[PDB]
Amino acid sequence: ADPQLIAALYPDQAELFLTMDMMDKQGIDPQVILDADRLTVKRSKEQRFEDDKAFESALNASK
Amino acid sequence: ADPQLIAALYPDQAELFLTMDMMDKQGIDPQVILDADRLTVKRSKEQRFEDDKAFESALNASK
Amino acid sequence: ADPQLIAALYPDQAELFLTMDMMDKQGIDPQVILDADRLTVKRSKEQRFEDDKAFESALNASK
Amino acid sequence: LWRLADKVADEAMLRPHKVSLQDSHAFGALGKMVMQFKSFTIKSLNSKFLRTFYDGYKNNRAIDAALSIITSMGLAGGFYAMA
Amino acid sequence: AGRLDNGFDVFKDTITPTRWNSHIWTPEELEKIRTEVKNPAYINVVTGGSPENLDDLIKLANENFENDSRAAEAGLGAKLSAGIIGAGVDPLSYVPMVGVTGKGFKLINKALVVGAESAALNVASEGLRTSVAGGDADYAGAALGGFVFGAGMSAISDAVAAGL
Repeated sequence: ADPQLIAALYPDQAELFLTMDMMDKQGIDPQVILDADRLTVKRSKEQRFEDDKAFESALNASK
Repeated sequence: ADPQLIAALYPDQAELFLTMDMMDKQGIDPQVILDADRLTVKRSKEQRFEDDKAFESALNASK
Repeated sequence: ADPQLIAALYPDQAELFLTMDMMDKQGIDPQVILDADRLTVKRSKEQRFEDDKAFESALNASK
Repeated sequence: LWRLADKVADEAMLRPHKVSLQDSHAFGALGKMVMQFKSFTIKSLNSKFLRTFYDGYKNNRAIDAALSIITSMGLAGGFYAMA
Repeated sequence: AGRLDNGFDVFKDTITPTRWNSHIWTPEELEKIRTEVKNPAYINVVTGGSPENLDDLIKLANENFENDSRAAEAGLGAKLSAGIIGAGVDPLSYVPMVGVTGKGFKLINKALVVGAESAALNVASEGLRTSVAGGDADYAGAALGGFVFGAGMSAISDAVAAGL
């Protein structure tokens, strides 16, 4: 009914809203999202520093 | 009968209470949880420290 | 007939008593204990110091 | 005089490893106060936390620091009260 | 079945002198400790079985010091860096925190942070104006010790009030 408002009111669930949007608005199978979640998202924290720096670098180089 | 008080009086079995909630409140099969618990039996000592540091970072990054 | 006295009189067999207690009073299959003993105990001595320190640390942090 | 008092203080009041009420009976106001401080120290050493701490890490230095701080402040307060 | 003992010795039962307590170093041992031990305070702790010789004591001390330095960033200083008393932390139910030195302890409680400029008003203010080396670290240690002590004493006061 209204995506932007729901996204704004519940920022913590941005990943959930992204997943729902991917499965319904885009055409991707729920199963592939499921096993992508269940599988390799393991590297944690020590690479979260590099992940943060990569996000800010991607913003800096975006043009 | 009363989940909050039982959890409060026995905080040590928080994992057990969560497992029971997963099986009965949610639809999660006991077998998948059981297999995951069986596979995640390598504490690795260093893995525990990295778990601590990642958890604290997730804690103070949550907002 | 009497677990505590038998445990006290033969301390060296504490592992055997633990295994028997697991396989009869607890519900764990003898086969899983057998093949756990076959495969798992490979690392030795050099990390036995680390294991000793881990045991004393777990006692210190027990609460 | 000073050596007499100091050696007697050591041997009679502080050297023994065991404190008692009859022990505090003999001395005066300052003697009673310091022997009750010795008793307080022994009580604290037998407290569950401090016993567990010593069994886990030994480290008598840390306990000495704590008890010395407590003893310094308490003796200051006691002298204040007497005066 | 009583049998009053009347034979308690505090240094026999409560505090037994270990090998590494009561052992005054020889000059060679002193030099070995000075050169080979990062933080000498870690010589004071003897966890588990007593090391046989000073080389093992030194190695164990260095391993413990490295572990504690590695642990400080997720340690109690960092954990308490947010709200010792806003969160109702009870230091009474705590392990002796032997390795903890104030280090990761910069207490910024989220909430209680209202308007919050990043630029200081003057060149004065800015940081703690102490001119001694190692400041902001020994100050942090004093602050963490004081926060632990005060929160625990508040908890003690509440418990004694309930008991009364």
